[PDB]
Amino acid sequence: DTYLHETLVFDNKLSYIDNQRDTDGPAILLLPGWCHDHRVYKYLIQELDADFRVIVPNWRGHGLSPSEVPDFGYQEQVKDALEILDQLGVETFLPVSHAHGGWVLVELLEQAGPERAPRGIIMDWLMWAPKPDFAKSLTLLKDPERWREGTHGLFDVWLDGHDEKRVRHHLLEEMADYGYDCWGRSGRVIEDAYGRNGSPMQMMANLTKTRPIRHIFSQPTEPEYEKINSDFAEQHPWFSYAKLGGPTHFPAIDVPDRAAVHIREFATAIRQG
Ligand SMILES: Cc1cc(=O)c2ccccc2[nH]1
Repeated sequence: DTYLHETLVFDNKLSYIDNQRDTDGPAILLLPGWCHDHRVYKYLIQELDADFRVIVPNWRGHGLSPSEVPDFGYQEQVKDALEILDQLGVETFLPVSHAHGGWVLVELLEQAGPERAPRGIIMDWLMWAPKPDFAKSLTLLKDPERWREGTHGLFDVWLDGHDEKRVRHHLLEEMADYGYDCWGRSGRVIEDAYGRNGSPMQMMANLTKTRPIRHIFSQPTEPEYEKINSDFAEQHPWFSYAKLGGPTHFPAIDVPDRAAVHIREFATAIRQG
């Protein structure tokens, strides 16, 4: 893309998107999950490009040229993200995560605090502790013999029986270059994240400074999942959610206009005070 840069972050050379838009705050920080990169956000960036500064960091070993790197977790993702923001001179930002990029977002809210990071948006992030099928998927990702079997089972869950051309292209072309080094790590880090923090809902409730957070999601589609979101929102005045009714796990790809309007609402709320 026209906006892709590379910088040295501590020991590692990381790629990142920066449209270097000169405009009012806040900056929109789009956080990828595990074993994909800024390509997941190409449609969402087009929705936001004109009106906001947009930054998308890629994690260690992530990007157009994936590589083997030493083991790292979401704490390093957070430091890598802040170091890129410091280099760029960004003060105030609205972070937006996909799936297990949420662990990075919630820890980023904690470390950055509510003046720099007054709100956050989490997209399609499993709010409950792993149910058997997802727990099984993580087990296979960590298996050096069965990791691709793991990825195939997740792609099935993510597409949810849809022939969704753009999402299939992301999973089968834009993620094809990621290996056991990434997918194995993703299994290990996510399993440890739930084990250590209990759940995304526990981790958000545990913030020193609670702030406005919206969960926007298309799946899981079952009423039981909507109910845990409604029960959390009813108990926590700062928490909201919207079911986007997109076909796949990837609303940034399949309903980028819908994601964008939630992000614009939060950016507008920050600008008013
Ligand atoms: C791209 C992406 C989405 C996910 O939900 C996920 C789940 C487990 C491991 C890695 C992952 N990576």
